[PDB]
This record gives sequence, C-alpha cells and structure tokens, in this order.
Amino acid sequence: AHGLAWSYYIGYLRLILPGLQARIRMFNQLHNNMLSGAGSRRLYILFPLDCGVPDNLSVVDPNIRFRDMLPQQNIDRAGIKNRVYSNSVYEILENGQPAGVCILEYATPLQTLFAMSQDAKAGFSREDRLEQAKLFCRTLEEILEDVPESRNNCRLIVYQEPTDGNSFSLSQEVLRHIRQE
Amino acid sequence: AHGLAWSYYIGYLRLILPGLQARIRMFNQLHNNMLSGAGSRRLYILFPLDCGVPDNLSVVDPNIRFRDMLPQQNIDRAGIKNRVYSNSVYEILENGQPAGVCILEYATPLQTLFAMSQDAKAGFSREDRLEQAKLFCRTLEEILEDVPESRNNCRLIVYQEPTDGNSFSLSQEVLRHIRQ
Ligand SMILES: O=C(Nc1cc(F)c(F)cc1C(=O)O)c1ccc(-n2ccnc2)nn1
Ligand SMILES: O=C(Nc1cc(F)c(F)cc1C(=O)O)c1ccc(-n2ccnc2)nn1
Repeated sequence: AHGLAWSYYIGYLRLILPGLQARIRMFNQLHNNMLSGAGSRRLYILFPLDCGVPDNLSVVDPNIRFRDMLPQQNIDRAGIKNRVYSNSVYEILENGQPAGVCILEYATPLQTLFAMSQDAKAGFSREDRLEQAKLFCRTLEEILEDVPESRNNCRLIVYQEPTDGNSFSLSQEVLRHIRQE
Repeated sequence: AHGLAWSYYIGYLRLILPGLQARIRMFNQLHNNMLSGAGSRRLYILFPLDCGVPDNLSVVDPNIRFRDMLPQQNIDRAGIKNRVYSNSVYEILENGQPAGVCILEYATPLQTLFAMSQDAKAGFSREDRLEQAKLFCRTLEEILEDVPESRNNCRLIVYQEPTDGNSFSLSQEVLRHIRQ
C-alpha cells in the first residue's frame, strides 16, 4: 500500500498536476467559464475504500452527467512520444437541477488492492484490504504535503459504500465535498 | 514490487493488449505494412533493472528512431471518458541502416523503485532496488504466462545495463528479441 501511493504520485499526479491550471484557463476561455468557482478549478480523485473502480460514473449514478473534456495535454513519457492526458468535466445533478461542475476521476491503483485481495496464493480479507486502502489514502498525503502545487490543484474524496451499495449515492458524496469546501 | 507487477498488469496491460492487433492492422493498412514481420506485432516493454526510465528513446540510443504512432484507442477507464492510449513505432538501425520496426515503451512503474532508492528516509539501497526490480519482473512474468492475451501480444525486454561505459547497445538488445 506504501508502494501504490508513491507509484500513483510518481506515475501520474506528479506529471498532470503542474500543467492543470493552464488547461482550466483555456477551457474557461472556450466554454464560457463553466469552471468559475475556484472550488471547481481542482482535480477530484475518488478514493473508494470499497476498492471498486467502475469505468463510467453516469452508469454508477445517473446524476453525474458528462459535459466536456478538458483540453488534452501531450507529455513525452517513458518511450511514448506525446502520451495523451484527457480529463473529463462532469455536472452533478440534484432532483433534475445542475448542482455543480467538477473534474472527476478514480485513483486507479485501488483496483490493485482488489485484484491482489482475490489472489489464491497471497490473498487477504475485505477487512485487511480496508486497512491497506487506508495506509494508501494516508501515505499519499505525507508525500503530497511537501509538493507546493498539490493542495491548490487536487483533493481526495474518501468514502466506504454500505454493504448494499443502495442507501448511498456518489453524486450526493461529491456535492457534499464541493459544498463543504 | 509484488504490488507494482499486479498494478502494471491490472491497471495498464490488461486494458491495452486485447485491441493491439486490430490497431497494428489499421496501422499496416495506412503505412505500407511497416509492421510486416512476425517480430513486429508485439508490444515490447523495456524493463531496465537499473530502473533508469528516461522519456526519450532517440536520446538514449541514436539507432532507435521514432517513425509513427499506432492509431489511438479510446477507453472509458476509472472516470476518464474516452481515456487516450497511444503507442510509438520505432525503426531499429544496424550499421546506420534500418533493420527492424516495433512497438516500444518502458515499464513506467519502475520509476517508483528509482525515486524510492533516491529517498533519504526510505533507506533503500541500489542493491535492494535491483532485487525488487527482479521480483517485479518475475511476478509480472508469472502473471503474463497465466493469461492467453500475452502469448502473441506482449514481450518483456529485461536488461542489466552497467553503471558506466558504452558496451551495452539497447538497439541490439531490441533486435535480439525482435528476431527470436
Ligand atoms: O502504467 C501505466 N498505467 C498504470 C500503471 C499502474 F501500475 C497503475 F496502478 C495504474 C496505471 C494507470 O494508467 O491507471 C501506463 C503505461 C502507459 C500508458 N500509456 C502509454 C501511452 N498512453 C498511455 N498508460 N498507462
Ligand atoms: O495511475 C496512473 N498511472 C500510473 C500509476 C502508477 F501507479 C504507475 F506506477 C504508473 C502509472 C503510469 O501512468 O505510468 C494514471 C491514472 C490516470 C491517467 N490518466 C491518463 C489520462 N487521464 C488519466 N494516467 N495514469
């Protein structure tokens, strides 16, 4: 879990965070300042301790409408010439009404904890996986503290879906994070 | 390291290997079948055990020259709508003359072992890093043999490039694996 936190910061957040505000700048110029509230000039990393990583947010919850991509950023990265970073902008709805707009993705290494929890040889329990997901969640911040960009640029949304999955909506969790801030 | 093998397989290779031949085929249709050879239709993953992951292949070896991109694949992945996957095709020179064409990139997560080795608080030596690199490699090899999509789509190029000197040719290492 220590290794995943470092890996994620070094493999991704280190590369995308620096150039993110420049990309919001141009997005607002061309899309009539959709991302106005400084609260929505941040990257929102969904960190379900669930360790579930679905592909489509509109499918998990229909109240997270996809509205637009950021502008693409091309980085020369590890033997890829012009690796392409696309980031998705979402509108969050409440009772039919647009209650928010933000840059939403999941922390992908979390699926590693899930996959590894299920391995027959070196597997472990849902409760041990919950513990490793927390060590991950905690460790990312201590690395995160030291880097001047970071805090202004992205925010972790940490959450545990009930044993069902119902009685819980992810739109409500996202809305309560932007509103609190 | 156990964690990096699973993370690299689960979070990247799982996603990109199934579409690769379909992408090589469209590429071949628009680039006078540049990837004609059998050696030319694998994703080759550079696995330097020194965990040196530089960003440019023409800079590391002048006999590896960028030719073109595969067509992109668009994948809905962990809240990114149409996340963009690209892969780079390179001509491999021998005696100043084109000898091979292939899809080439580094195993990015090795950068983690490198940064950890450079961390003053980690207390993680170069000897300890090499042992993790080898364990990463091995655990990745064990995952890939156990998956059908690896057989004709994926090849690990694992090398121990010495600290100093020029006795190691990445180009020739790549041309070795390409012909086998
Ligand atoms: O290693 C990669 N990804 C990951 C590795 C992890 F270990 C992990 F836990 C999560 C990921 C992840 O991508 O989410 C990776 C490598 C190359 C490219 N790529 C090259 C051109 N276009 C895209 N993209 N991703
Ligand atoms: O987690 C990622 N990457 C990695 C994570 C690792 F733990 C690692 F060791 C290596 C990587 C890597 O990408 O090389 C990641 C996540 C999202 C995006 N992305 C791309 C376009 N929109 C979003 N790209 N990468």
